Formats: sequence, structure tokens, C-alpha cells
Amino acid sequence: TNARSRIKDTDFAAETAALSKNQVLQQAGTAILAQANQLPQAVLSLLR
Amino acid sequence: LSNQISGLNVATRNANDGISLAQTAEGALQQSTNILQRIRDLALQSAN
Amino acid sequence: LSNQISGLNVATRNANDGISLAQTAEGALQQSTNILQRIRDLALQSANGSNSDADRAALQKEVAAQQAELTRISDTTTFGGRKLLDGSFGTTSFQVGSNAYETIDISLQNASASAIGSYQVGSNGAGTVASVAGTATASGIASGTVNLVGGGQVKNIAIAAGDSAKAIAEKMDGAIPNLSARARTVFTADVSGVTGGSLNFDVTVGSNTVSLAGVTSTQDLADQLNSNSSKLGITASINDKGVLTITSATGENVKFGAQTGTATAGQVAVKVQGSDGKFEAAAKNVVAAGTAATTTIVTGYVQLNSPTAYSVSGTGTQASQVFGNASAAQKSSVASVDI
Amino acid sequence: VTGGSLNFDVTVGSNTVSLAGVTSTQDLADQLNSNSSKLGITASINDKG
Amino acid sequence: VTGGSLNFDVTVGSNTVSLAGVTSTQDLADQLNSNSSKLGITASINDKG
Amino acid sequence: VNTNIASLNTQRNLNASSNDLNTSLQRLTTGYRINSAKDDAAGLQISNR
Amino acid sequence: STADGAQNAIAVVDNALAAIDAQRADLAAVQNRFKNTIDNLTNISENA
Repeated sequence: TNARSRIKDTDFAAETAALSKNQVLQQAGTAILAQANQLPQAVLSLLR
Repeated sequence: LSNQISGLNVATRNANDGISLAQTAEGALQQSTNILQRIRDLALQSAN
Repeated sequence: LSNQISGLNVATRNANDGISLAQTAEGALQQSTNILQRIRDLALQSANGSNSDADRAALQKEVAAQQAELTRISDTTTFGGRKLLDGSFGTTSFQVGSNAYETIDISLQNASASAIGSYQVGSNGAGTVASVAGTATASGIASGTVNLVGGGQVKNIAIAAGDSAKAIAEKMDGAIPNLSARARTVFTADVSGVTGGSLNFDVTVGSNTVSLAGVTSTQDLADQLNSNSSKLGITASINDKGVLTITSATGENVKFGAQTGTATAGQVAVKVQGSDGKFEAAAKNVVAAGTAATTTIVTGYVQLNSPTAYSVSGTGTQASQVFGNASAAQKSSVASVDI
Repeated sequence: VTGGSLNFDVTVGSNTVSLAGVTSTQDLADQLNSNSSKLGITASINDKG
Repeated sequence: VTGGSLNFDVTVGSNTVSLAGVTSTQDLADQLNSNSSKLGITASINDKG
Repeated sequence: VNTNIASLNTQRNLNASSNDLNTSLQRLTTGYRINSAKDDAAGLQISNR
Repeated sequence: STADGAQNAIAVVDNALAAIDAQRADLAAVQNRFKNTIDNLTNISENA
């Protein structure tokens, strides 16, 4: 059972950090999307 | 290029469908693995 | 000037097409890098503790599926039905100037496929069979000035008569850029019947010399080696089969001393591991009760892993006494890779 | 297959291996599936064998 | 090429180098492309070698 | 540049991070780094045995 | 019931789970291949 714990049960001490990194990266991606989906609108509205 | 990207998108959707199918299969197989676990359990209990 | 501006505009458009094509190729190469790193994960997990993971068949199947996925990534890059990185790429050249033959060449890889461009291999039994390097013999490693070829840095490595595989490896290492050399001596043993006595012989592994005695069966020699493990830095192993197996991490040219035993008949046959694999079937004894036997020493094999191109040669025996009749690093063999 | 194995060579262009222990339809399917990567084959056994 | 290397000199206008280690069509190609900048030439290997 | 936007790399990275996030959430709520799913079939066999 | 089963069932379940995990490893192979090919596919479609 010690072997099974070493091989199966996650050492989540780094998994929580990986989860936080994934969450902040997802939020950053949504932010980049919200900023980038607005560039063509601006360039068309100002050049026309 | 349009032909290519359309084919690539429909291939993406077919690949997602295949991923879902294979994941259902993996769930079924892990369930059968648990059944085999219980079968060995009852079998070694049958030593009695 | 109108001719010039038109040529420059169409050249800019052709260069845009070219840079987009190059980004497609770059993405394909990134995906091949991901596949190769995953293959590295599966390969180092394939260590299995060397005896623990009974699903070696399924692991080889996993690696084979990853290889097939890599060969598929080679395909499916038909940017116009002219798949770039695999097959036969015409080595195109995009014209970027307003003058004739004013072009920029690109040298895309031939394929992300098998030996067509994976790491070239210089091995012992590569061509037909291996000489003294990687097999037992009487005289041993002889002299030679084996020639090395690659990166315009020819270097005649001097191999004296008697040099062990470790020394040879250390010698050929270095000078040639991006080439490495390991040493490995894997040899088994199997004591035959002993008519009225045992085999009181010795073993000289490099500097020190073993003084074992009383060998009647493989198990006896096995215990003698396992006990002497302190002095001789070479681990031994006897499985349920009966074939005692001895391996040296370093690669020292193990020698079996004279057989001053008390028996009248018998011998201890041994085999030597090949470079690529396929452990030797034909046996040959190092010690024999009664008449003195031949092939009294055991010399391991080496392996010259090479990234792009690395040729080797030797005058007569010199070439054979290292890697047999190879003369070429061909047969990269990433397809035949097993697990 | 009677009285022995039908061990034969499989030559495909450049790479070439030789299967062994050929005794049934499934046997081939399996061993060729094992060596498909090296030989560059797609060994697929269907429901109809 | 048999029994030795085909080490030879490469003269291109003013700059002049002397290649070595060339033993095959790919070898010469690689060695020339390595020094292509200095010689001011375009050593390119095609699909047919 | 108006008929399309090159920012779809952001969608690709978002999909990748979302799959990674689901995997991490499953590993956390189950407590097993080697999930009962496909991941690390070798470790899966070791765990089964 | 009495004698044979207690051990014959173990003889079953051993190779049974062996084959089950072999199929699970095949599924793992095809699914990892699917992830890799879908990532390659999104990338090549984006470059196109």
C-alpha cells in the first residue's frame, strides 16, 4: 500500500500550484481575447 | 487553402467525436477492471 | 521604375506566401518535437525497473502508436497538396527580387520518418559480424590507427595492443564534435559437468585478479562472484533458467586466468552481448578442465551514436577489430527501436 | 497449418523482418501488429477475423 | 571513394578553403554548405541527393 | 486585416489549458495523479497489480 | 464450490486483467495520438 501511494496518490503540493497557474493562464487568455477582438473594430471605424 | 481549412475543421470535429468514444470505452474498461478486482476478491475469499 | 515597383510588389507577395509556408513547416516541426519528447518520457518509463512492468508488449504498442502518429505528422501537411517535411521535397527557392534567378533557397528536411534521417548508428555487428570488439578471443585488442571521419576533423585514434573497451571509448571520445562513446561488457556463463574435481581457475579483471576456486556448477561461480563483488566491480546474476549473467557498467575487458583445477573434463562456455542486441547464441569456453581452451578473455562492445553523419574506417584488422566491416554509420533504425 | 509452423519472411521495400510461430489467422494479425511500426504496415484484424 | 578520404582544395575567386572528410555525396554537400557563406556560393542538396 | 484575426493562437492555448485544467481537477478530486483513465498505462498496470 | 475454483478463478482473473489493461493501453495510445494530432491539426489550420 505504501508502493501504491507512491505510485498513485498525487503529491498535490505542486498540483495546487499547477491548478492556480492554469486558472490565471485561462483568465489571462480571456483577457487577451477581450482586448484582441476589439482591434479590427477600431481600425475599421477609424480608417473608414 | 479554404478546402484545406474546411477539411481540417471537420477532421477536428471527427477527432473530438473519436476522443469521446475512446473515453467512454476507457470508462467501460476501468469498470470491468473493478469487476475483475471484486472477482479476485471473492475468489480468494472462496479459499475459506 | 514601374517595372521595378511591380516586381517588388509581386516579390513581397511571394515572400508572404513563403513565410506562411515556413510557419506551417515550423508548426509541423514543433509537433514532431512534442512527439519526440513524449517518446523520451515513454522510453525512460520503459525502464520498468528492468523487471517490474509485465506490460512490455502494451508499452511497445504504445511507442509504436506514437511512431505511427509521428509518421502521420510527416503527412497531412499538404499546404496545396505538396506535403513539405516528408516524402520527396523539391528543395524549393522563393524568388524575392525583381531580377532573374534572384531567389532565396530553403533546405527543408527530407522526412520525420525512419532511418531516412534519424540518428546514424555505428555498431559492432552492423555489417555482418563483429571482431574482437564485443566477443571473446585469445590474443585480445590489437594495435591499429583507425580513421575517424566527420565535420572535416579526421583524427587517427591510436589503439594499442591490449587496450580495454573503456580505454578505447575514452580515446575515440572528445575530438570528433557531437559524438559520444560508451563502453559495456555483458557476458553470460554456464559451467558444464565436472569429472572428478572442480575448476580452480582465476579471473583478471583489469588491474586486480580474482583467485576463486572450486567451480562445479554455475551456482558456485555465481556465489564466488557475488561474494567478490567488493573487489571486482562487476555485478553477476543467475536467473531461474540456469544461465549466470555478468555485466560491467564500466566495460572492462574481463579475462579468465589459467585453469589450474583438479578435475579432468569440463568447461565453462560464455557468450558476449552484441552492440545492437541479439545476444550471442554460439558459445565458447574460457576455461576447460584438461587441455587448455581458447578465447580466454572477454571484450565488451561500444556504440558510437551520431546525430547527422559520422564515418569510420581502419586498415584491415583495425576496422574489423572495432565495428567489423561497417565503414558507414547508416541504418539509423528509429523504426526498429524496441522497448 | 498442420505439423509445424508456417514461419515466413515479410519483405516490405527496405525494412524487412521475419515472423515466426505462424499457426492461425489471429497469430499473424497479432505478430504483424507488433512489427507494423518497423515494417510500416497497418495490421488490422476485423470482427470477421 | 575507397581506402581513404577525398580531402581536396576548394578555390572560389579570392577566398580559398580546403575541404576534408568528404566521403559521400551528402558529406561534400554538408561540408560545402557549412562554408557556403565564406565562399559566397549556394551549396544545396536536392531530393535526389 | 479584417476577414480574420491571427489571435486564434489564443483559442488554441485556451483549449489546451482547459483540457489541462480538467485533468488537474480530476486528479485533485480523485486524489490520484495516475487517474483510473488512460494516463500512464504502465503505472496503471502497476496500480492494478 | 470446493477445491478447483478457489485457484482456477485466480488463474482466470490474472490474465483477464492482463488483457483488459492491454486494451486500456491501446486506448491510451489512440487517445494520446488523438491529442497530438488535434493539436497539430489546430496549429496547421491556423497557419493555413
